[PDB]
Amino acid sequence: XSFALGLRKDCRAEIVEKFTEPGTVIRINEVVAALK
Amino acid sequence: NEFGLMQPIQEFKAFIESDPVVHQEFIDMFEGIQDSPRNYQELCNMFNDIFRKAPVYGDLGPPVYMIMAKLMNTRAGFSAFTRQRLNLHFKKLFDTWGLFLSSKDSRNVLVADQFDDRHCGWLNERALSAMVKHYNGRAFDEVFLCDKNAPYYGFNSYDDFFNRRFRNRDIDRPVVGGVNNTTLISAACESLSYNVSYDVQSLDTLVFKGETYSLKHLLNNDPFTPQFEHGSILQGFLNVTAYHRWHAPVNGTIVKIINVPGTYFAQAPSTIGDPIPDNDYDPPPYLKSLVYFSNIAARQIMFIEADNKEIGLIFLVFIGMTEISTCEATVSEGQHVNRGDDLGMFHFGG
Repeated sequence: XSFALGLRKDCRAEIVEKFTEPGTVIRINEVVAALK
Repeated sequence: NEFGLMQPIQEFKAFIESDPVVHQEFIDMFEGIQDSPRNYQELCNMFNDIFRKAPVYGDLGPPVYMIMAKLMNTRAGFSAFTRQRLNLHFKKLFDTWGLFLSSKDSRNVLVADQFDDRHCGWLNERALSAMVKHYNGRAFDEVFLCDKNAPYYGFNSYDDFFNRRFRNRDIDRPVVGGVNNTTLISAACESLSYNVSYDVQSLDTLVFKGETYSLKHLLNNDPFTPQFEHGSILQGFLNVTAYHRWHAPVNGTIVKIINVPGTYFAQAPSTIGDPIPDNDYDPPPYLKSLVYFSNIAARQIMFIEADNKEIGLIFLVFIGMTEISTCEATVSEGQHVNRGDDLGMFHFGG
């Protein structure tokens, strides 16, 4: 296995919504958070 | 060694017997009518065979998890598995096991042979097809660096195969947006999403309360911890079928790497006694505990400073599970990484 990415509150980069559903495929290097 | 238990297991056994409380915990966890292992002596004997062999394809989890799952699912098991003295011994067992897994004799599972009706080697089409399921119709030898015309696909060991590299990441796993876009944070691992938590916090104790993240625990009371209060965490799970290397989530500088001794076999207390599925779909108790044991498991914490000051300081936590708990960084503090660069990898080991 498991990994965790942690972001600060000040950080305005936001987790991509589709990853809030468990079981969604995470392709290594794809975007999991972005600044608006 | 040829005759008797490997000395590390023998010391493991003697430690169990040297503490009345630990010894009784290793009796109580086996309670009820059992199959093998029926007691802690059978468990040790069974470790003695597993640690001389490489894993095969076919079970839901790696070989030690398979035989520990029923013990984990007890109050007495969870109690023994959350003593640091016992977990030091597990580290040594799995570290010793990793030695064999890095030797050339671990390649005997890098074959197409079907060992029985439930198991086969990693070069059998059934295994090959499982490992490329998220690669858009491309084959294992196209996605991964290997020699499909060489014995063992050219791999030197089970660990060499477990940590295979992408042959052309820019084809199969692009750094979406390009390394030069500093507004995007890449996934550090090939995985399935497991959880996302917003407005994360710290807990005084890790019981009830939702079995959630506790920042002060997960980050081992790091001084940076307060900066991450009220933040967010995304957690993923890496299957048997998954690439096991780490990639850099941002362009940035490695600030701090911390390796934390932890547990190997601890599941969430609210799961103890839940049925362990015999199908391949429904999650077993330990696999419902990833958020819980992220606080206490053998892990590596990596703080990175993103070149983009609007992203800034982030943390990665690489979390072990049972015998796959070695977290190897291949980057150094003060090193600058570009998003997508090798950051490290998981190994079988402690």
